[PDB]
Amino acid sequence: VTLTLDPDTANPRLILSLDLKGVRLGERAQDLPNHPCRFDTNTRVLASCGFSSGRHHWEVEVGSKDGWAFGVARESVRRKGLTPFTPEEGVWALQLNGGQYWAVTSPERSPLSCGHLSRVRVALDLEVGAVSFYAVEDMRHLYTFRVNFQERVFPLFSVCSTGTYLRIWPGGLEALFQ
Amino acid sequence: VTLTLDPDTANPRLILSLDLKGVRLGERAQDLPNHPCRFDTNTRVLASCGFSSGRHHWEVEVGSKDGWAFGVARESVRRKGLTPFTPEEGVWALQLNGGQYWAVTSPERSPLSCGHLSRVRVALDLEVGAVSFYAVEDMRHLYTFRVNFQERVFPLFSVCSTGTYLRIWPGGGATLEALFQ
Repeated sequence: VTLTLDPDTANPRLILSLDLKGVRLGERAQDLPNHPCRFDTNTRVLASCGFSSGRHHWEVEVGSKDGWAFGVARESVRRKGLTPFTPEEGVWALQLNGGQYWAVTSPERSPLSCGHLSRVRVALDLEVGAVSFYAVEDMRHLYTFRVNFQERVFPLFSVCSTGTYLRIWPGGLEALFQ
Repeated sequence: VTLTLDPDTANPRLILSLDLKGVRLGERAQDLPNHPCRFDTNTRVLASCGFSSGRHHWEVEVGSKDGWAFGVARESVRRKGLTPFTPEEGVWALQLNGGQYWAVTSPERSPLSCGHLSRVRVALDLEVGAVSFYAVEDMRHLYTFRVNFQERVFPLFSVCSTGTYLRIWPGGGATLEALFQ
């Protein structure tokens, strides 16, 4: 079965698509049951399935404008209260913010060298300890985080502004410097 | 046919552009004639054209810094003395203040997680009773006030600090944006 988004993790301001494969930010909080896995402040949602071993691919269709971040998270990522969006919190992600694409390193983010992004392939390797991101149009390498994950790892999605979105699929300006 | 700011309504601290499309806050009050229509304390200005029926669109280019608010006002909005900037006083507006975008509801404003704004389309519908705001780059919906307007309604603009501006176009902070990521 393909990955879907887990409604029990979803921040109540998010709207998950009917097919549970897309996420955007709504204008009001839904009245959802309190759940210990639910992100109650940060605008995050996990996939239905997490991985403790092996190699795993999925793809992410990304909105053209600011507000999204996605990647993977350790299962122990904190759900309760306002939390930082940083590798220290067990989140390893790409982000579109300020009109720029970033790998969310810390304390400073790392700007990506890439064209406009539309579809990104995520390659999670729990045997080696890495998560890698590729732009599908030309298979350009965007970023690799090397991490000894040491627990179960979940696909992670976040949308903190309206006017953008993320959608999950099965696997399969640099010109300023001219 | 296209909207222009009305200098006789403008608070004397405001500076209007020559083409009457833009407004910012000056550093001194101009010596302008008293008129019952002039906002003498709040930093407001209306367009010269108001609407008692029909549907009407215009667009507003907005500065990136705090200090502006814009939308529509009922004609009877109070002009004299310090007045509240609230729907009860007949103003229905978006605002950039404290690094956040707001729909100016009352008693508490409504924070908008809309991302950065550059230009906003205002859709005034006096036939159904609504005023709606959209970000022009994708027309994402920002806010709608549903109001049984009972009088003539005017485009409204306010700028209460220097370093920002509003500008009318024809109908056709930064790192707090991702705080909740």
